[PDB]
Amino acid sequence: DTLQLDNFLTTGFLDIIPLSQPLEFRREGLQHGVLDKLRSGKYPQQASLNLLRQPVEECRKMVFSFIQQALADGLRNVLIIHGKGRDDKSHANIVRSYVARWLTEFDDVQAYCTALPHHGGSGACYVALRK
Repeated sequence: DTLQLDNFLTTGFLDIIPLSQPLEFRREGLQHGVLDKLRSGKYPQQASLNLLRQPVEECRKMVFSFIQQALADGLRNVLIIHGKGRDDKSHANIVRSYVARWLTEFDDVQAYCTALPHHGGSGACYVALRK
């Protein structure tokens, strides 16, 4: 069910991430190789989610639906594109901050981190997904 009544992603009391802080998250108890999955992973177009100029509620529906889809298709890593902001309260950084929280709310998300520049750099993040 990518029915939105099942959308457990939360809003409110957003913990805004400063522009000087990258996106990084790693669950305890992962296998030795998981993090190289982030770096040396394959990110084709269908493994990526483009959130540029999407309102926050639309981002919440897309991320939920996209991660459900990616898991159903056996994707082990995905790219999320939120964009680069000019200040902490710009839309891109608000989106980035919500994406940071939402990814930790999925049981099957192992880790994430800021992308390399050839995958959008500080405007995107790599996400490791449990197979």
